[PDB]
Amino acid sequence: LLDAKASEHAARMTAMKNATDNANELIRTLTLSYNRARQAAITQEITEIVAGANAL
Amino acid sequence: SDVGTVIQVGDGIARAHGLDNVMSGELVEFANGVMGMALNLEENNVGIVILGPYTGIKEGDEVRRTGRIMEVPVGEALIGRVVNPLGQPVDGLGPVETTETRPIESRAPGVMDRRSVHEPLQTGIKAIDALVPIGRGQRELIIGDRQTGKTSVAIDTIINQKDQNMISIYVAIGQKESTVRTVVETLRKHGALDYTIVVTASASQPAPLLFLAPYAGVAMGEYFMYKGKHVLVVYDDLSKQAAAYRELSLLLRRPPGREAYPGDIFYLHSRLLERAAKLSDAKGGGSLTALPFVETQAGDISAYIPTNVISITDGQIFLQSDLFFSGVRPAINAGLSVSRVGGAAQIKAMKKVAGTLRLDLAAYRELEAFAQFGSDLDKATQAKLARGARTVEVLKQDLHQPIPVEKQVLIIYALTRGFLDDIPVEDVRRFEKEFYLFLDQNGQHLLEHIRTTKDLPNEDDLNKAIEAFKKTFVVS
Amino acid sequence: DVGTVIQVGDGIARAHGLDNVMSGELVEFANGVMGMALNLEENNVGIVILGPYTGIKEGDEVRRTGRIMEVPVGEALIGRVVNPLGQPVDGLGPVETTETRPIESRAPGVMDRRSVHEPLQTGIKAIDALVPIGRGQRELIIGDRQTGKTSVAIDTIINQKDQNMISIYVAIGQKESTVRTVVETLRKHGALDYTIVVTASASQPAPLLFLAPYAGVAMGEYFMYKGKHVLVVYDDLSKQAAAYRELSLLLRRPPGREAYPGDIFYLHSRLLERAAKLSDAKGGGSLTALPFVETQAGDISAYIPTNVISITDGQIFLQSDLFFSGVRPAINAGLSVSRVGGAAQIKAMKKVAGTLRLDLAAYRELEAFAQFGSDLDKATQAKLARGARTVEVLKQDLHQPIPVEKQVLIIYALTRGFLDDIPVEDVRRFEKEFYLFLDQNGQHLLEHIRTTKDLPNEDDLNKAIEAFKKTFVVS
Amino acid sequence: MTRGRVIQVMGPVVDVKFENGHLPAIYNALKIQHKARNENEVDIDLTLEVALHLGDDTVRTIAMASTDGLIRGMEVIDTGAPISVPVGEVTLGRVFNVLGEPIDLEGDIPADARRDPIHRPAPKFEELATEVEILETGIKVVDLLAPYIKGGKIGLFGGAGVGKTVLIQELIHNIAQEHGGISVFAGVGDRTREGNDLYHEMKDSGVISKTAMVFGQMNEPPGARMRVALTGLTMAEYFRDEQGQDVLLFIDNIFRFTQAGSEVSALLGRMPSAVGYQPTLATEMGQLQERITSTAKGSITSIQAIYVPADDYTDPAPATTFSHLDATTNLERKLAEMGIYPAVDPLASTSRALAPEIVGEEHYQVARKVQQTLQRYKELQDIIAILGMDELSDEDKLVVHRARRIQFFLSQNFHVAEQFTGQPGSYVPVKETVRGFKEILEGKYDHLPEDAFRLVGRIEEVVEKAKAMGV
Amino acid sequence: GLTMAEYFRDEQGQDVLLFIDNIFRFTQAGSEVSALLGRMPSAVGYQPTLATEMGQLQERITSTAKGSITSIQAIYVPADDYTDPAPATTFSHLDATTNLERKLAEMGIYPAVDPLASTSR
Ligand SMILES: Nc1ncnc2c1ncn2[C@@H]1O[C@H](COP(=O)(O)OP(=O)(O)OP(=O)(O)O)[C@@H](O)[C@H]1O
Ligand SMILES: Nc1ncnc2c1ncn2[C@@H]1O[C@H](COP(=O)(O)OP(=O)(O)OP(=O)(O)O)[C@@H](O)[C@H]1O
Ligand SMILES: Nc1ncnc2c1ncn2[C@@H]1O[C@H](COP(=O)(O)OP(=O)(O)OP(=O)(O)O)[C@@H](O)[C@H]1O
Ligand SMILES: [Mg+2]
Ligand SMILES: [Mg+2]
Ligand SMILES: [Mg+2]
Repeated sequence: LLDAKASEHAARMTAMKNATDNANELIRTLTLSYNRARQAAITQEITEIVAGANAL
Repeated sequence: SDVGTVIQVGDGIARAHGLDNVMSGELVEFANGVMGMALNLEENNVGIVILGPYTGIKEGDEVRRTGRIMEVPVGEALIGRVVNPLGQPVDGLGPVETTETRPIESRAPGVMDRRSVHEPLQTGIKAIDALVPIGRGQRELIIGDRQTGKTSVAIDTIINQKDQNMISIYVAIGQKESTVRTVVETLRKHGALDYTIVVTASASQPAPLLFLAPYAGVAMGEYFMYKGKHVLVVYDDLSKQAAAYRELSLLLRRPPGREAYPGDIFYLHSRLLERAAKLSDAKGGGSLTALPFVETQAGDISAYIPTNVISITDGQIFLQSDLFFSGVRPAINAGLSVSRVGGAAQIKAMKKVAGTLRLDLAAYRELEAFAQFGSDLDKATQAKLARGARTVEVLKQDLHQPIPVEKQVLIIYALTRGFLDDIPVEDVRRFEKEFYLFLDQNGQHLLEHIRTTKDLPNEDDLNKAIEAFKKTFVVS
Repeated sequence: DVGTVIQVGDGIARAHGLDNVMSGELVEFANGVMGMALNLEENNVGIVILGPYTGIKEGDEVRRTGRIMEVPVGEALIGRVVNPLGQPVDGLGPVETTETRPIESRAPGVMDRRSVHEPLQTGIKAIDALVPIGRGQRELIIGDRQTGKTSVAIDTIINQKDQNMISIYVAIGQKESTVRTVVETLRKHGALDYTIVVTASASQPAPLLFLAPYAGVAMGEYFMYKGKHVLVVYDDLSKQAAAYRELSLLLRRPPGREAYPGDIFYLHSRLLERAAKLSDAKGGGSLTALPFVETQAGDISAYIPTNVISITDGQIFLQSDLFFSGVRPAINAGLSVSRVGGAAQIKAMKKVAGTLRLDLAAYRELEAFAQFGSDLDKATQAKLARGARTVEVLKQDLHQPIPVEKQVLIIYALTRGFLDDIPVEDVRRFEKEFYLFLDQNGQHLLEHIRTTKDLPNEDDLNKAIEAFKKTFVVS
Repeated sequence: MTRGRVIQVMGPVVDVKFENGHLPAIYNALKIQHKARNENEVDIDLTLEVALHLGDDTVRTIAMASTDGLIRGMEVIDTGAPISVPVGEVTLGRVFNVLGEPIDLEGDIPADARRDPIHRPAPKFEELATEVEILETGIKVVDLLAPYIKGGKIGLFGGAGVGKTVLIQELIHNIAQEHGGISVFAGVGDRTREGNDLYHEMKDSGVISKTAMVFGQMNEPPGARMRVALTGLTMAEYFRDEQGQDVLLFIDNIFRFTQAGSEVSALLGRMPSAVGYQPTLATEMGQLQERITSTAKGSITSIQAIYVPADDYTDPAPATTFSHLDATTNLERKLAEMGIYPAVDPLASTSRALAPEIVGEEHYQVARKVQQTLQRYKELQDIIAILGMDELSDEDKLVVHRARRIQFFLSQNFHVAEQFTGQPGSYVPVKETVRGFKEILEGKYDHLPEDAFRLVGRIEEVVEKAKAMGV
Repeated sequence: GLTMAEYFRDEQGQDVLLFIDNIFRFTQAGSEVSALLGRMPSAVGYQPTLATEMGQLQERITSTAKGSITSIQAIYVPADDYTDPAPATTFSHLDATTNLERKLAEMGIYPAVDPLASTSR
């Protein structure tokens, strides 16, 4: 039982550590796509400002 | 002099030469016979937005000056009809004897003239009447994505006003004209159409008629408020009005701004939304509550029209599409919806139960947002998760079936005081159904005290009533 | 009828005069470089200049050719390398074509065309099995840098031989080394005998980038109206779109999505629907066109990819992720489809090659779900084993076109499962030694497929599989 | 003097200069007849539509065929009326260009035929009707989640390459055989290949006798593409008014009407809006869509497709047209790549006909409970990507279990698919659909392998597939 | 409001508080006036002269030798992201800032001010 409870706390420690690694990787990919989407929106806005400025 | 010649006719706009004594917002009449609203008084040519069909007009035509300014017909005759913003009937049933006319644009009531908002506008929608209360004179946005429940909530409001006096109005801007017909027949079928006016501008209509529709609707509402009767105005989509302004301004060659919306937009909506009031006893005690709606694109926020309107209105309800497709109806997020007037408007019985319900649901909103993913938690949190799940299931409701306030407080009281622990989450929409029948078979005195007193009945007798019903109801 | 230049705006110019000009007319300056009149405002003509523009100065003189965008076409053109104005750049000699076609042609109407009756045989296993082509179809080949697009284009053009299958390769915005390396690869394989090559390169100004596909199809239209088959490759259309954006913004036209004007749909559509399969009343000719587009980081959801994907009758998507994982080449089954399938294939292929692509797509999504969790045996067994064996069967090496008879035999052995007992690296040794075995032992079946164009009788098709069990190795 | 002169050309746009007092009204049409007088010129016959006045007698006009060849000082005549379409009984079985001339090789229309304006005001509120009932059409998802409406607008929304035209061809194969009413098919922004394939499909089935057809194509200049939609609609309007039959209208791709407006608007001379579109987006698109209405006189049902400019629905042209449609189908690329066809978005499909009164209680409960399981499955997909499948329990385990099977069983083998794939197609009754999805939600067939549920008609066919795979 | 508070400091020479109810509306009124005047936007559409106008206002609030004009101002932060130009331009001028968070207000503890996020000199 002592080895079982110790190995449980090891198994949870490693499983929670790996799960944290998976959460971190996903956050990275999402941040890259969010930055790309925001920069695309801002560059469209700037293109509208130029199109207004020459049209008037 | 005051007769002029047209020198462009494109796109639903015109330009004209002459008209020296013209005024901003004046009416000018074309030789074809339709008339236009002068809106840019530039250095040598007058801009003239055209109402009605524009296809007949040609350059070289003449415009005469009507001398009048924009006015709406008003009377008691309009109640029960469907009408055009210019004031004409479009429903059959013949002409309407409107005794007099009011201006479209005029000054609102001053700061002194108003009073505090202290009497409720009961809607029959449990999650609003409990958690986001409305009081007469309040202005509150409902903003959500398409197909979430903007018009169903409006219609439940107009249907519930049979029991308490309200000369309600409903303005449809840009709509598909067959949808307007489905709405009107729904108001007729629920027996509710004879105390209300419906104003229609359909999608086919030329741009200025979409733009002027809420201004004329409120011009109809305020006459009844000056008489002293409570009023309610609904604008079915303000965003389509804003878009009609954009297209009208861009064709007029006005310097644009964010997106391309002209810089005047916030002023134009404030001119619309600050006529709503609760006049003082010296002025008659009336009201003009307003419910504007805005459709956000994909859960967009921080955009130009939504941030403008969210700054103007004294509260906002936010509807979530991912809530709707998860079974909560009407879907209302308690987390992002706020009412600055709230607490004061509610009846005293409701104030006691609805104040604690806000605390309960806020506490579980955070605990569930993170701790639901893990299977097992602390006992005290499993209890708070159970209470929150029952709370959201007990706040689900049907379509076009308003619940009177008397039986709302008795279900919310049963929820907060924890009488629903024994009953399973799936069976609750049946616990409500079988309980409200029991509450009309027994307990009429409780409801009568609440009806006029606005007061919670003695807690001994209320618990005796709920315990007897819990004897009758059969658990799955 | 004489006019003078009055601006010189970095390749655009404008003129005062030219009183009787008409839109599209060629005007040629005292320099001798050609100019294309686009717009006619009330006072001046907008003249796009084709060729070296640096030698132009204000107050130069403009004279008229009298003709509308006429590109020379004749039999004398075959074999040579020319620019889009039809002048030779290979230094072999002049070109003696007698007459000219317009760059601007009205496409054949709904009554003129026909269903696509016959295949165009690439010899590439993955194309001919999964995403077949037939004469007069237009099909987009799309991918990122260094993914093998020209290798597929040159494989297809080199595989066409015994047929009178006239072919064209148009280089748009391309490095002169790469164009010269292939004009020598086509000479090496002798395939340069019947094809024409048109080159416009990056140093050339944008006016000569955007026109080059129109000259490629204008050359094809002479042959297709006469009655012969054709094939066109445009080496990249995304550079045509970029050249149009650059020209449009040198003019004062307001941008749209990603600064591209809305005119980008009309440009490509005016390019691609001249490709056709004319009917007997018109003369039965054909003009299949294979355009290419370059994706940036695989973004098939961007504006120009979807713009062109709306116009074309299919797409092939070539994948970097598989390619740099050693699968030279690889096709992404779920992204690549042909809308003329079945009609183009031979009947034997319809019997063997029908459902295979949806089998791959199901394998791709099962692989994703297989990452997260446990699986059921009949799903693991059927869809992952067959999916891996399918991709391993369809991989093929450089410059080895396979005749359709041998593809039909391996596709039959895949879909009916006759190879499922042989795994992994043994499968590509299996299908090599299978072709090396049947080359001399399959004469009856091979002539049967060549003449009857149908799946052979299953008892002798099984005779091939029976003998290959004896011939094939233990592993 | 009613003859004019071209003064400027700018591509699609041309600017005429009529003498004073004879300016045509907006939407009138003008003719170009020019003798090729000298060895340099090119003869042309072209017609122009007036789209703005611009002062000093100038009018700005859209050409209906390519402007290659026009000259400053060349003459223009005035027809006096809108682009005039010949309509009546003789239209059925014929194919027209946008201008109302036949192209079908069969012959030319008798000159005695009444010919009608394309531009006229929409029907009013008193004239409409709202008696709403199911246009039962056998497409398994559309028969469940978003039931189509007889006499109502129906919309197909998708990106390029997702499967809109295959769905329209299955709809013609199921409906247009049994409808018993005039069908008008108009091609706007249409591939010429699909036009030929349809004309041969209609002849091979004999269906061409009752229907009539109008075509414009991707290779046409934008003005023709815009005015094909209006020329098709004017035909359907005459048949539902004068003859009183129910009418079926198909428009092949209505987005290309708005896009062609986007092209020709900037040259006309009016500032951009939210992403380069013209200012007058919603008014002119609403003007067209508000004509397509089922008055009391006789119903129209109209099935449309709309290409979303990218895989982005927040774009103005999709956004303005989402309001007008009673039942909308959203086709999404991500599902199609999984191989599920037709790729219909279960969560985002909306139709007015869903309502316990219109469908009945048995059918309603099932539409909502199925949408509820798929929405929970989207929530579980994220957390399983972090923790794995092994960590979910109870109500989360069975949602992923049943949402896979439901997501596959909404896929069906179309009767038009037999050319893309060797398969035979099916027709599924509504009752078999509602029983089937009920049976999957109950879990009676949970043991069958998830492979079996793909591209199938009824649960009996799924049992037969699973038996051959060794159940 | 500034010109009134300035008379009381300069003549009476005593501490005169100036309260401004929300300056977010003030920045937006400037953005709309610039667009009406026909200037070109920047950032999230705020006018070019954002820091100049706000500085012109904020710098008069001071403690010169006569006395004081200490001011307490409130700001709406549109969407709980503080990088929007009007808050970000305001943040440099302010000496001490306390952040109000809705979660505490709904918890019913008031005035809702976050202990961890509040800072002063
Ligand atoms: N309380 C409710 N319970 C169940 N379904 C509801 C409820 N309220 C609305 N719905 C459903 O909402 C759908 C239509 O919503 P609604 O008619 O309110 O349009 P909307 O969401 O306001 O969008 P729009 O403004 O475009 O009309 C129908 O399926 C209807 O049954
Ligand atoms: N099937 C193949 N087998 C072996 N080698 C190959 C194969 N396909 C391509 N390669 C090698 O990889 C190179 C890259 O492919 P390719 O040159 O066609 O690039 P690309 O994607 O066309 O880029 P670009 O359009 O710039 O030429 C080929 O030149 C060849 O050297
Ligand atoms: N029900 C189906 N069964 C099998 N394959 C299908 C089905 N629906 C569509 N497809 C396939 O997906 C593609 C659909 O082609 P389709 O003509 O519908 O494109 P599209 O979306 O109409 O393009 P566009 O928007 O430009 O008109 C083809 O590859 C077709 O084989
Ligand atoms: Mg609505
Ligand atoms: Mg290459
Ligand atoms: Mg199509």
